[PDB]
Amino acid sequence: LIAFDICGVQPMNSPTGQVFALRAVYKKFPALAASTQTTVGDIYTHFFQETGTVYLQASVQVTIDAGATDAAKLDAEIKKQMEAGALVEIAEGMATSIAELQEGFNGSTDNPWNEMGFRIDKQVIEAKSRQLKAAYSIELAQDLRAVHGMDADAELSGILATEIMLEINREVVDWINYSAQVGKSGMTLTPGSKAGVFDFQDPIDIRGARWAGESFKALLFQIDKEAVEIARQTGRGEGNFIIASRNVVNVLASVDTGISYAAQGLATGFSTDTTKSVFAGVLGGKYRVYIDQYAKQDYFTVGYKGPNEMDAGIYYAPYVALTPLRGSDPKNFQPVMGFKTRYGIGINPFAILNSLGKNAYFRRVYVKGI
Amino acid sequence: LIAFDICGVQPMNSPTGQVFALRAVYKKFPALAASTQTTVGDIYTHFFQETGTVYLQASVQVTIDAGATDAAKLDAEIKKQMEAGALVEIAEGMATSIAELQEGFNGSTDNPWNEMGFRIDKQVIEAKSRQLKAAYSIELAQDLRAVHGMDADAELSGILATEIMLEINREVVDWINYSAQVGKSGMTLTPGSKAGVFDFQDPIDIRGARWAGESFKALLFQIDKEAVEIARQTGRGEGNFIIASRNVVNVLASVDTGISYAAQGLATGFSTDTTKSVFAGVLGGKYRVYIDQYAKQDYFTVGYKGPNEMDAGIYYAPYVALTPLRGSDPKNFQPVMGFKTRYGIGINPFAILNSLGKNAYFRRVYVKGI
Amino acid sequence: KKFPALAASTQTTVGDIYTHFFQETGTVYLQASVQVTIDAGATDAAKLDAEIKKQMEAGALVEIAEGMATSIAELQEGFNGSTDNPWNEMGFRIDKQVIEA
Repeated sequence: LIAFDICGVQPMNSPTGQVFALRAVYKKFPALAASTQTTVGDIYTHFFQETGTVYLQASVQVTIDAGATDAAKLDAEIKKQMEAGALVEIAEGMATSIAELQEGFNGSTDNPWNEMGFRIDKQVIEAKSRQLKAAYSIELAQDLRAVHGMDADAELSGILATEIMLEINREVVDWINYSAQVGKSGMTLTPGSKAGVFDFQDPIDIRGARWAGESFKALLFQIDKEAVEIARQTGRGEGNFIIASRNVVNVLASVDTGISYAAQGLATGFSTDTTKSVFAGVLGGKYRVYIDQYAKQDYFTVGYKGPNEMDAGIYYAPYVALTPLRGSDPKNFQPVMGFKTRYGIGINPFAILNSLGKNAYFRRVYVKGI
Repeated sequence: LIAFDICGVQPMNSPTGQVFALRAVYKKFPALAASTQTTVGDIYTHFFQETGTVYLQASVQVTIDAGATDAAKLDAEIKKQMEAGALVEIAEGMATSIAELQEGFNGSTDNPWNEMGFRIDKQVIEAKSRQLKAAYSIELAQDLRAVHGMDADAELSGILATEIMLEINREVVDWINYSAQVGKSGMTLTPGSKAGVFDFQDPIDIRGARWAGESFKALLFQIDKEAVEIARQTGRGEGNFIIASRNVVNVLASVDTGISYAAQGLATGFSTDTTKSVFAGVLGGKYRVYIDQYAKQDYFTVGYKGPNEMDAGIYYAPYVALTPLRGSDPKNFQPVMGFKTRYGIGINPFAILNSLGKNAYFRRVYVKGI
Repeated sequence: KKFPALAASTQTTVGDIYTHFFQETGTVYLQASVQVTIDAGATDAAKLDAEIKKQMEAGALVEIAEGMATSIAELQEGFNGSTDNPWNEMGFRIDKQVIEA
């Protein structure tokens, strides 16, 4: 039990109630043109008639066809010079490099200090409750005691307590899958991809892989791609843990030999304790990985978690847990037991209106084809 | 954290300020023809109607069909002799052999007491300063202490120190990737490719590699090609390290075991320490590799670093570091923390503006297809 | 402080404050006590004034002037509470004079 290994806890000693989080704050190149005599290392921006522009670095001090007054002719000369390696391209890189040039030369004593670009802020949380009832009967309880000498209600209580703990852990996962951003999107797309869904039977998603062996590894590859996007947006780091369906976990477990575990002492001893509430292990040796036992379809979500409870992107503050209830239902006089909790949750706002599909600490991907 | 692993330092005792760098200095084989009997070990030139010319070494003293007055027939006889192993084709392996022959043969002591390929020189290093301001609210600090017993400002300081360290090493990398020459060019560019970019989905770049598995290895190969170009131009040997985006590093990490840590300690201990500040590992057992945590888009750079600080290709000479700031601003009476540094940087001359796209110690390539 | 104008057809809502400049005797700031539509056919300022006045007579609309400007200022400032840099001074200068005996 306990899903909080992957969220800030920041337990409250009162409801209502608050948590803290490490929220981050958040080029006029010469055009390449006919007759331009390039200079090695310099970058020119060329507009092709098709597909916009490119940024080209001269490796060769070459004049680009002075008679090419026809953009089409110029485009052809450029393509040839590019094929020849005379002109080469790193688009976003070059934009950065010229900015560095400009800023370096434009430096001035002034007062050019920069801020420690983190809002570092707080949110208010109500210790929202959850609860369950035993909904059991005397014929059962009477017989459990009469037949096995069983403590009857005590077991029903143990089941019920387990169930509420599992249900809250499920809720933690549901919130992650609520607030997580759509993965396999934007920066994490393969140009020929299906936008947000990983299909193990699809040559693009599996990157041409053969059999299950490589298709399974290809999923792990997409997972690393997602982990990076988390790092990029959060400014905190690569996703550190994964929540995924039984199908996905079993798939991932088939690779890297010793990443996910069965808690194999279990099978060895003939089901000594199934502990179906725990982390499988560490995926790739890098991601703490847990099974979403209630996965609705089939999926995985990659998330980040630092040692600092303010560095989770999601929080759970267990003010109250397992408070028992006792009574009966006069409609049939059947006995009543139950358990309630109070905790309060929240996320890094990044602006639950601002939570849905917006939380930079998590990327959610739909899985098909297993 | 520091990125000194790949820089010369020669720390300053005064600003402006200077460091030293190892500024570098900066054949008609007789034609094979119809009726000619070859001499074993000798080499002849032959231009085939298709393919063109190669140098052919005789293993057999064979007359090449005196009746082959038809170039097509002559090519055919030669082809047969090649199949026979009588004539074996090589291009530069032979061009050098003839140059060596000629140099030996017409050699004379003369007076070639030429200089080593060096000049050695020095640059003036301005201890450019950088300042980071915590810019935090007192209310936050009060609540962190009041709510969780947190040290607040002390912790904000830890963030601050970390951020300035990150900014400094980030800057070092930005200059590397400004002075680096664009790779996947010249000697390292296949004529049919994309000039400056390695696309993992492109059969030319991936050398026909099957799926992501082999495509990933194909990049590793391109890295060796870039490493060699560095050796060719610098004369100090091949690239020794890699600076690369999180996508590239994760890709490289998928092969050959020792490429990177998995940050397994983090996951193993339940989110203890992400340690995202040090070299990932060694690519192929050859290139010391580290993540550019601020990569703008996706790219990698291969670079050389000698044990002699003067052989780094880039210099960082810390003068002042992590000097703390304490103060406040009465207009809102907010407390102030911050840090100053002074260091100064430089690049092997290769003759800001004087380093852009010129530095042979590094080769930068844009990445697509991950 | 830029109260919404009261106008024909407007359904005023209780507690909300509207501004209305009458053809005669300047303006008022009216707080709805009753949710009500101000004669949608009153496109004639003369009619609109008559309707607003009628609603005022009805007790539907009640005026206070600076008292409401103060409340809306609080509304706005409260919602916009932040650090500009804003600290306010103790509202005193405290000074001295030289006097001969």
